[PDB]
Amino acid sequence: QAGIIRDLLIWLEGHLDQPLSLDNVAAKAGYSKWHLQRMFKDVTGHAIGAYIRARRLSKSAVALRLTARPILDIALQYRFDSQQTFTRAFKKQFAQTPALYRRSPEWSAFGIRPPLRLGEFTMPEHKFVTLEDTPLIGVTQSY
DNA sequence: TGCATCCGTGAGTCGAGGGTAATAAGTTGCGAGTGAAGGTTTTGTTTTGACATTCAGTGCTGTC
Repeated sequence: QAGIIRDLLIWLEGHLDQPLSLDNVAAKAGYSKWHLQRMFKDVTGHAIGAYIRARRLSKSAVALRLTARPILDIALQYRFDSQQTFTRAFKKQFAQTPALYRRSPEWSAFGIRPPLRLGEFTMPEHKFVTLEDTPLIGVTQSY
Protein backbone atom coordinates (compact mmCIF):
# COMPACT_ATOMS: atom_id res chain seq x y z
CA GLN A 1 0.00 0.00 0.00
CA ALA A 2 0.90 3.68 0.24
CA GLY A 3 2.41 3.14 3.68
CA ILE A 4 5.05 0.79 2.29
CA ILE A 5 7.12 2.82 -0.23
CA ARG A 6 7.45 5.78 2.15
CA ASP A 7 8.91 3.46 4.78
CA LEU A 8 11.14 1.73 2.20
CA LEU A 9 12.95 4.97 1.43
CA ILE A 10 13.60 5.54 5.14
CA TRP A 11 15.53 2.29 4.89
CA LEU A 12 16.82 3.13 1.43
CA GLU A 13 18.10 6.68 2.05
CA GLY A 14 19.86 5.23 5.09
CA HIS A 15 20.86 2.15 3.07
CA LEU A 16 21.95 3.94 -0.09
CA ASP A 17 25.46 3.50 1.32
CA GLN A 18 25.89 0.25 3.21
CA PRO A 19 24.49 -2.73 1.20
CA LEU A 20 25.71 -3.40 -2.31
CA SER A 21 22.15 -3.37 -3.57
CA LEU A 22 20.18 -4.11 -6.69
CA ASP A 23 16.46 -4.89 -6.79
CA ASN A 24 17.15 -8.45 -5.59
CA VAL A 25 18.29 -7.06 -2.24
CA ALA A 26 15.35 -4.66 -2.51
CA ALA A 27 13.07 -7.69 -3.06
CA LYS A 28 13.17 -8.49 0.68
CA ALA A 29 10.45 -5.91 1.34
CA GLY A 30 7.28 -7.99 1.36
CA TYR A 31 6.84 -8.89 -2.31
CA SER A 32 8.86 -9.98 -5.33
CA LYS A 33 11.44 -8.03 -7.33
CA TRP A 34 8.81 -7.00 -9.89
CA HIS A 35 5.83 -6.32 -7.61
CA LEU A 36 7.80 -4.02 -5.32
CA GLN A 37 8.98 -2.41 -8.56
CA ARG A 38 5.36 -2.33 -9.79
CA MET A 39 4.26 -0.73 -6.54
CA PHE A 40 6.82 2.08 -6.94
CA LYS A 41 6.05 3.14 -10.52
CA ASP A 42 2.64 4.70 -9.88
CA VAL A 43 2.84 5.98 -6.30
CA THR A 44 5.93 8.10 -7.06
CA GLY A 45 6.28 9.17 -10.67
CA HIS A 46 9.88 7.91 -10.73
CA ALA A 47 11.18 4.55 -11.94
CA ILE A 48 13.16 3.00 -9.14
CA GLY A 49 16.19 1.19 -10.52
CA ALA A 50 18.10 3.52 -12.83
CA TYR A 51 17.07 6.34 -10.49
CA ILE A 52 18.63 4.86 -7.33
CA ARG A 53 22.13 4.28 -8.69
CA ALA A 54 21.82 7.76 -10.22
CA ARG A 55 20.56 9.08 -6.89
CA ARG A 56 23.49 7.21 -5.35
CA LEU A 57 25.55 8.97 -8.01
CA SER A 58 23.71 12.16 -7.06
CA LYS A 59 24.81 11.30 -3.53
CA SER A 60 28.26 10.79 -5.09
CA ALA A 61 28.16 13.97 -7.19
CA VAL A 62 28.07 16.14 -4.08
CA ALA A 63 30.76 13.76 -2.87
CA LEU A 64 32.54 14.55 -6.13
CA ARG A 65 32.30 18.32 -5.58
CA LEU A 66 32.40 18.99 -1.84
CA THR A 67 34.33 16.03 -0.36
CA ALA A 68 38.15 15.98 -0.34
CA ARG A 69 38.77 12.58 -1.97
CA PRO A 70 40.32 11.48 -5.30
CA ILE A 71 38.63 9.47 -8.06
CA LEU A 72 39.49 6.09 -6.58
CA ASP A 73 38.37 6.78 -3.05
CA ILE A 74 35.00 7.30 -4.75
CA ALA A 75 35.38 4.92 -7.71
CA LEU A 76 33.46 2.03 -6.15
CA GLN A 77 32.59 3.74 -2.86
CA TYR A 78 28.95 4.16 -3.82
CA ARG A 79 28.62 0.44 -4.62
CA PHE A 80 29.41 0.71 -8.33
CA ASP A 81 30.93 -1.83 -10.71
CA SER A 82 33.61 0.06 -12.67
CA GLN A 83 35.08 3.54 -12.95
CA GLN A 84 34.88 4.06 -16.72
CA THR A 85 31.20 3.08 -16.62
CA PHE A 86 30.87 5.45 -13.66
CA THR A 87 32.58 8.03 -15.84
CA ARG A 88 30.26 7.09 -18.73
CA ALA A 89 26.90 7.55 -16.97
CA PHE A 90 28.31 10.78 -15.52
CA LYS A 91 28.50 12.17 -19.07
CA LYS A 92 24.79 11.49 -19.58
CA GLN A 93 24.09 13.20 -16.24
CA PHE A 94 26.40 16.23 -16.05
CA ALA A 95 28.07 16.43 -19.52
CA GLN A 96 31.47 17.12 -17.97
CA THR A 97 34.68 15.25 -17.24
CA PRO A 98 34.97 14.56 -13.49
CA ALA A 99 38.51 15.93 -13.70
CA LEU A 100 36.98 19.02 -15.29
CA TYR A 101 34.09 18.87 -12.80
CA ARG A 102 36.31 19.48 -9.78
CA ARG A 103 38.48 21.82 -11.88
CA SER A 104 35.97 24.76 -11.89
CA PRO A 105 34.88 26.37 -8.59
CA GLU A 106 31.35 26.89 -9.92
CA TRP A 107 29.02 24.05 -8.94
CA SER A 108 25.84 23.96 -11.02
CA ALA A 109 22.98 21.64 -10.06
CA PHE A 110 22.18 19.96 -13.36
CA GLY A 111 22.29 16.23 -12.69
CA ILE A 112 21.79 16.06 -8.92
CA ARG A 113 18.46 14.33 -8.27
CA PRO A 114 16.65 15.22 -5.01
CA PRO A 115 15.91 12.62 -2.32
CA LEU A 116 12.37 11.35 -2.67
CA ARG A 117 9.69 11.46 0.03
CA LEU A 118 6.35 9.71 -0.42
CA GLY A 119 4.99 11.62 2.58
CA GLU A 120 4.76 15.40 3.06
CA PHE A 121 7.88 17.36 2.10
CA THR A 122 9.15 20.14 4.37
CA MET A 123 9.63 22.88 1.78
CA PRO A 124 12.11 25.64 2.70
CA GLU A 125 11.52 29.23 1.66
CA HIS A 126 13.78 31.55 -0.32
CA LYS A 127 14.44 35.29 -0.51
CA PHE A 128 17.07 36.76 -2.85
CA VAL A 129 19.26 39.42 -1.20
CA THR A 130 22.46 41.30 -2.14
CA LEU A 131 24.89 41.68 0.75
CA GLU A 132 27.67 43.90 2.00
CA ASP A 133 31.37 43.66 2.89
CA THR A 134 31.41 43.25 6.69
CA PRO A 135 34.56 42.81 8.84
CA LEU A 136 34.55 40.13 11.57
CA ILE A 137 37.07 38.03 13.56
CA GLY A 138 37.47 34.23 13.67
CA VAL A 139 39.76 31.22 13.28
CA THR A 140 39.85 28.34 10.75
CA GLN A 141 40.34 24.57 10.86
CA SER A 142 39.79 21.74 8.39
CA TYR A 143 38.11 18.34 8.05
C1' DT B 1 135.24 -7.89 32.83
C1' DG B 2 133.23 -4.65 34.04
C1' DC B 3 131.47 -0.23 32.45
C1' DA B 4 127.95 3.04 30.77
C1' DT B 5 123.52 3.33 28.24
C1' DC B 6 118.90 2.65 26.57
C1' DC B 7 114.22 0.55 26.54
C1' DG B 8 110.16 -0.35 29.22
C1' DT B 9 107.48 -1.07 32.31
C1' DG B 10 103.88 1.19 36.84
C1' DA B 11 95.31 -0.11 41.24
C1' DG B 12 89.97 -0.83 39.31
C1' DT B 13 85.55 1.42 38.60
C1' DC B 14 83.42 6.17 38.95
C1' DG B 15 83.14 11.54 38.79
C1' DA B 16 83.23 16.74 36.71
C1' DG B 17 83.37 20.01 32.75
C1' DG B 18 85.11 21.03 27.11
C1' DG B 19 87.69 22.62 22.87
C1' DT B 20 91.30 26.82 22.19
C1' DA B 21 94.90 29.92 18.78
C1' DA B 22 100.71 33.86 14.61
C1' DT B 23 101.01 35.18 9.49
C1' DA B 24 101.85 36.15 4.69
C1' DA B 25 100.95 39.64 -3.36
C1' DG B 26 99.02 40.90 -6.59
C1' DT B 27 97.30 41.40 -12.00
C1' DT B 28 96.25 38.90 -15.87
C1' DG B 29 95.02 35.03 -18.47
C1' DC B 30 91.41 31.40 -19.05
C1' DG B 31 89.72 26.79 -19.16
C1' DA B 32 85.58 23.64 -16.23
C1' DG B 33 82.20 22.95 -13.70
C1' DT B 34 76.75 24.88 -10.31
C1' DG B 35 74.33 26.61 -12.58
C1' DA B 36 70.57 29.43 -14.47
C1' DA B 37 66.35 26.04 -15.81
C1' DG B 38 65.47 26.78 -21.24
C1' DG B 39 63.36 22.76 -23.59
C1' DT B 40 62.01 17.37 -24.62
C1' DT B 41 60.58 12.32 -23.08
C1' DT B 42 57.81 9.23 -20.68
C1' DT B 43 54.06 6.80 -17.65
C1' DG B 44 50.33 7.40 -16.21
C1' DT B 45 44.36 9.62 -16.18
C1' DT B 46 40.40 10.85 -19.91
C1' DT B 47 37.44 10.35 -25.01
C1' DT B 48 34.91 7.03 -28.73
C1' DG B 49 33.24 2.50 -32.29
C1' DA B 50 31.27 -1.69 -30.36
C1' DC B 51 27.59 -5.71 -28.65
C1' DA B 52 26.94 -8.71 -25.23
C1' DT B 53 24.20 -9.15 -21.69
C1' DT B 54 21.29 -7.03 -17.40
C1' DC B 55 18.58 -5.47 -14.97
C1' DA B 56 15.28 -1.96 -15.43
C1' DG B 57 11.04 -1.03 -17.53
C1' DT B 58 6.16 -1.64 -18.13
C1' DG B 59 2.71 -4.42 -18.69
C1' DC B 60 0.50 -8.52 -18.66
C1' DT B 61 0.03 -13.49 -16.72
C1' DG B 62 -1.76 -16.04 -13.63
C1' DT B 63 -3.11 -16.67 -8.54
C1' DC B 64 -4.71 -16.58 -3.14
